[PDB]
Amino acid sequence: GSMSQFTCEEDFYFPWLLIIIFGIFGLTVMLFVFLFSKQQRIK
Amino acid sequence: GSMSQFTCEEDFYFPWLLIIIFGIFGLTVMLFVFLFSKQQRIK
Repeated sequence: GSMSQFTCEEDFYFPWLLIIIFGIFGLTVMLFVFLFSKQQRIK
Repeated sequence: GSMSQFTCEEDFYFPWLLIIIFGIFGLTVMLFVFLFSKQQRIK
């Protein structure tokens, strides 16, 4: 019987999906807020 | 008659990834703007 196996070398770390979302959410928000701070001025 | 069907097994390109990011980016932005429209009323 043939069995499938993952690449240990890769050393996958889960949850992976949570990282993908958390990563984009952080950059998106951090960028949105930061970019907005520069867009807002007194003059 | 009939035509042969082929496909990429190795799947070099990373289209799935583009979907994950595009998906979050859309919801994040769409939500940010929408939420802002209701969070900020106009005179």
